[PDB]
Amino acid sequence: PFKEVSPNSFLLDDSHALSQLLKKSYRWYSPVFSPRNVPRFADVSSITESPETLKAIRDFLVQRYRAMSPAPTHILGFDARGFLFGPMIAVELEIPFVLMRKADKNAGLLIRSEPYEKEYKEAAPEVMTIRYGSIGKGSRVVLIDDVLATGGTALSGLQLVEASDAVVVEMVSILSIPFLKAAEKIHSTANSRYKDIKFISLLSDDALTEENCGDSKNYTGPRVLSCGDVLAEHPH
Amino acid sequence: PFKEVSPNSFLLDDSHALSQLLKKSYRWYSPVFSPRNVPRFADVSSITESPETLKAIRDFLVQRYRAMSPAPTHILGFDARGFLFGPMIAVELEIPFVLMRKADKNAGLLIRSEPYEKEYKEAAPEVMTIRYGSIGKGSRVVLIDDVLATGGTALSGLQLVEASDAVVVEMVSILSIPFLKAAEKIHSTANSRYKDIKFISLLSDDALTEENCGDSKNYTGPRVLSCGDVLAEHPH
Ligand SMILES: Nc1ncnc2c1ncn2[C@@H]1O[C@H](COP(=O)(O)O)[C@@H](O)[C@H]1O
Ligand SMILES: Nc1ncnc2c1ncn2[C@@H]1O[C@H](COP(=O)(O)O)[C@@H](O)[C@H]1O
Ligand SMILES: [Mg+2]
Ligand SMILES: [Mg+2]
Repeated sequence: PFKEVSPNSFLLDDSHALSQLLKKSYRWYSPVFSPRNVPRFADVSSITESPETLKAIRDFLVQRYRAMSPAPTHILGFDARGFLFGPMIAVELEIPFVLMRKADKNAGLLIRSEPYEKEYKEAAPEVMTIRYGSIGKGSRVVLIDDVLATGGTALSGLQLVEASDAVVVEMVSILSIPFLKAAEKIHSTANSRYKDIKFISLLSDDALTEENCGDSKNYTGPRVLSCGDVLAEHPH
Repeated sequence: PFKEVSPNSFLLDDSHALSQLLKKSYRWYSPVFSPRNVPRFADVSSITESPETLKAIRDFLVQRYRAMSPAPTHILGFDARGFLFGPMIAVELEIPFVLMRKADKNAGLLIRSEPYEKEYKEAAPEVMTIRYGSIGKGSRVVLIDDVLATGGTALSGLQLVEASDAVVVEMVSILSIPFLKAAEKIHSTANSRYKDIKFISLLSDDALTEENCGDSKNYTGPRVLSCGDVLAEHPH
């Protein structure tokens, strides 16, 4: 079950089969082996390429929401890694899966989020959107993405569900980076207006060790190879 | 069943329940109501927000590959709309779901595609990637995305599977735009080297009429509204 690690922020107990499987399957990469500049980039492919792990996530979340009452009415996944988990849950629960994307990616009349100023060190916040009317008054929305880091995207989700006159069931993430204090910051910002927002995570990045490092050991070549160069490595 | 509309290009017969449902659920948008400059932008949300339609797609493709022999070993979905359909099929078939994305989005050692020169009128081609070793020698990969238009992305998929010493089972798309002749062009380019590549589509855009137009009738406001402006339209 989920244990409260901090106010309205829950983590699956590490004895659960799902937590074990995620700990076993997850692979992280350092800067020279990833597309982002963070110490450890958690690769979502290490999860989607794992049939046993993907099904365990689907089974668990589907059982969670089917047992939930009042039951959720919508699943809102974040572009693009949230798209990998949302649909398989929504197809089982038989409720709509809504897409949160930048305006230049979404169709129809849209509603845009209002991110906070970037607190130095750059890292400009993303303005996200959902189609106007995709989520109606009285809807109970489950927000989903792969990794909860600073919480900037989660906040965009909250604002959009709020603006739609709907309520957030909870923000769910496969992995959370508790060091960046997303739940805490979101829970106290703007005079605790989002204090009631529940955050659930299936695994903490603190559970990831060097054993989860996907970096190529003793490698000195480039990170990216063309098709032609790879084709030359084998008979064809 | 699938009917051959042209060499190695199949379309689901329009009497099938799935084809009917897609025809009923699909919504398209003109430029002032979409993020792209094409006459009719097929909104994938009109499908994902439709529980009945999403499940029908999942059921059909899952039954197709379970009855297939030799059975597929991998599903390669295109960033980001291919991510919406691939995982729910892969979780059922119990095979890995690999991600095709730009290098600045993928982790690990990557293999990049080699797109052709843009044939005037601009529209610069995208260099796509998959992690080196995500698909091995002897793999049988199903490529998937929502809309098959010019085929530039599909070709990136073919090149990557080819470079990995694996074979393409088929390129599957929810919707195809037969006017842009993707299957034809891919089938004859480079001395018909991709002539054997099968293309399957669940619906042709020719089946979409004005009844599928999602444009707001007699609307004159902006396409995008902020959260604050929408919040002001209702008591809170
Ligand atoms: N260490 C990380 N590994 C993988 N993805 C990350 C990492 N840190 C941030 N991201 C992601 O970037 C998105 C934005 O994070 P956030 O700062 O919580 O808005 C998240 O959904 C994750 O996909
Ligand atoms: N009319 C359209 N509606 C929606 N998406 C489109 C349309 N035309 C092209 N696209 C997309 O842009 C991607 C690239 O198309 P392609 O030209 O086939 O490489 C496709 O996967 C579709 O998602
Ligand atoms: Mg995100
Ligand atoms: Mg694409």
